[PDB]
Amino acid sequence: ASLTEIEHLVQSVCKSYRETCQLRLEDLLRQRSNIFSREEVTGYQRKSMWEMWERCAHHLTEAIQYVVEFAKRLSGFMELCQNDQIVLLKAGAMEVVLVRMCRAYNADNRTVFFEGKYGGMELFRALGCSELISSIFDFSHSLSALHFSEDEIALYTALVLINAHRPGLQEKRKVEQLQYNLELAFHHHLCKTHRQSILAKLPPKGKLRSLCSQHVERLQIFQHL
Ligand SMILES: O=S(=O)(c1ccccc1)N(CC(F)(F)F)c1ccc(C(O)(C(F)(F)F)C(F)(F)F)cc1
Repeated sequence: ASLTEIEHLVQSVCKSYRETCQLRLEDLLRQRSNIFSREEVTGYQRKSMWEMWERCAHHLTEAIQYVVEFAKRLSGFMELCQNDQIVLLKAGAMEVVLVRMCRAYNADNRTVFFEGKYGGMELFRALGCSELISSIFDFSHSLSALHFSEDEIALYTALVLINAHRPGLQEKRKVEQLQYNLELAFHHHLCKTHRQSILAKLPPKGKLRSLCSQHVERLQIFQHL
């Protein structure tokens, strides 16, 4: 009920990202020149699928390991029952990772940050599902064509978690309110930055779900972590 407490929420959510920026954007941009040479690439291609999926599920579990803190520094988040605190992240934290990967994306050369270097999707010929791989590349490519800002990722990823239509919740009405205040806080900073035009350039609500869902099956056929 105050412009201060609304901006305070905006300023808060952006602070949670700055620490849970798993990667340093400065390093990401400064290392965008250091690229897996075709010799160094060819090493990854030999590995059987059972290797990369582990390496992938390792970094992903490590990447999620920074989403878990981020979720907990949000206003009123611990004021939920553990039921309505586990139901959220299991469905939500996965989609947050796919977002933060846009930071690690260089749409100039269509490359992504993998184990200290940048590499294309031929770095993943071993897995055997390039269509899913490419769809992730073009998805992150659909957020480089928006030139996202740090506080735009922090404010959108935060509204990926805070969904009240997640089944299994119990304190539902208690989640809607916290989602209301994040919708308005999101639109507000968009207005006061003249970036509200992207509200339609967004990938839909259903694209994010059908992406990692279509993948996490395959990650679970192998590692299941
Ligand atoms: O950003 S990643 O480098 C990545 C590379 C290629 C395709 C997707 C994502 N990495 C996140 C981290 F920074 F931790 F490395 C990541 C790797 C792989 C995944 C996958 O879960 C998979 F398939 F390998 F298991 C997938 F992208 F497919 F979902 C997710 C995130």
